[PDB]
Amino acid sequence: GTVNWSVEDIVKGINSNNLESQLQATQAARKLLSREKQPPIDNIIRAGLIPKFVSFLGKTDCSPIQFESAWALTNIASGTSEQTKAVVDGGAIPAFISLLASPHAHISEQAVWALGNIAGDGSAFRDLVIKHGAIDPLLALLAVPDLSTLACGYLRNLTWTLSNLCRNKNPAPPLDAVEQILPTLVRLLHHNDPEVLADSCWAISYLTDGPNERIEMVVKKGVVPQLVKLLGATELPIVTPALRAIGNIVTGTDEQTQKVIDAGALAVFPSLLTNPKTNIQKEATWTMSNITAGRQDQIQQVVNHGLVPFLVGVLSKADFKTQKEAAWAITNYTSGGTVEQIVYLVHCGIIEPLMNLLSAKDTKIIQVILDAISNIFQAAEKLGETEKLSIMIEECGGLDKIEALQRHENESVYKASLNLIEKYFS
Amino acid sequence: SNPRKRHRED
Amino acid sequence: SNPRKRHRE
Repeated sequence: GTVNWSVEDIVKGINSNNLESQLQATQAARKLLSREKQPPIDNIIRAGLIPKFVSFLGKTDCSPIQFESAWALTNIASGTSEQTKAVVDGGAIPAFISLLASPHAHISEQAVWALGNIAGDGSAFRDLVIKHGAIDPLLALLAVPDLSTLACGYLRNLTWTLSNLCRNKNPAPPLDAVEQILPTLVRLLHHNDPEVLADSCWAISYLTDGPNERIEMVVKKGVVPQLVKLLGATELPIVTPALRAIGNIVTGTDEQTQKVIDAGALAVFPSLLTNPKTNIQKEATWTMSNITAGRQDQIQQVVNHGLVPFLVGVLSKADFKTQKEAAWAITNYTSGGTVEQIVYLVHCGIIEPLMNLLSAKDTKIIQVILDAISNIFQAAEKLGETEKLSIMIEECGGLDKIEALQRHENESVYKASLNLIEKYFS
Repeated sequence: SNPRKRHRED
Repeated sequence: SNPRKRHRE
């Protein structure tokens, strides 16, 4: 019936002054735009249909054409920035915000989705969606005693759109918008649907990806224990944003870092640092590196939780970008650690896999590693035990490596090698 | 992140 | 408020 129309036929019907012909043509547009293989978005745009669709959003008298045009506009807005811009340029934002109040769930849901696509384009349209007042009617859709009474697909769309209002970083979303959204995000973080949980975690990971004051607004909401719990989820789509969020939080202050430690996060890192998903291992190890950049009592928690052997393991075998985060984790550890903490690191076997990574081509990890060795020697000096570390480093081929880097394109590698050699190998 | 934008095939 | 912290690379 409305399957496989031409754009010309769609235009013919939409330009009729027959609401029912317009409705059928709009549905035909929507089915065209709904196909997975090359939906003719630009042809639809070029035909001048967006303003018509937008005006159909206002036809309260004809809810099906509201839905069809909402769906059509959603899929145009799902495209490139220029395609999303065409939807915004047609005045769709306030019209979609008005549809949030529709008594038809499938129509307000489509409007939720469309606003999510628009906000998802970037911070400019995100903030424009906010300026048009989308947040209050979005949150009002979630103002029910129990989220479980809402349709699951409906709740997932709302969560996803809310997460796009939290997304993107220059600028980050307006502070008052974040504060307005955060109590609903906290609630969604306790809902029992894995996709709502994943998208709530994504939203929190965006909100915590910024300066310490952004992290603080989230941490002050009390969500870190829940994040840590989600960190133990079996669903990778939940663990990944939950870990990004936890990792972001530990980029903040020592006090914000302490709250993820207090919440039990370190007990999950044996799994995370051996996780089969390399991106999880990289994130977990990056997170570990920022925890070992903390206080000695925080380094001590890493020790107590048995995590140094896991860092030795990741240094020993992991994809290179994880090994580099492990190298950073070690250098941070050796920079802030006590002497006995640094000794324990050597006792756990850090030296050999550290030396093996001096053969890496990446010259930054070499600086990281030589800095760590320097700090370990500095602790060995405080114990009179510089020689047996020199032997240890020599016995595994590390002296060969420090001698190699003696000649190296980079001046900072260059210098740290010979200084280590002249001071500890003579 | 997961996707910035979502297309509805339904 | 801790210069040793690193953002993602």
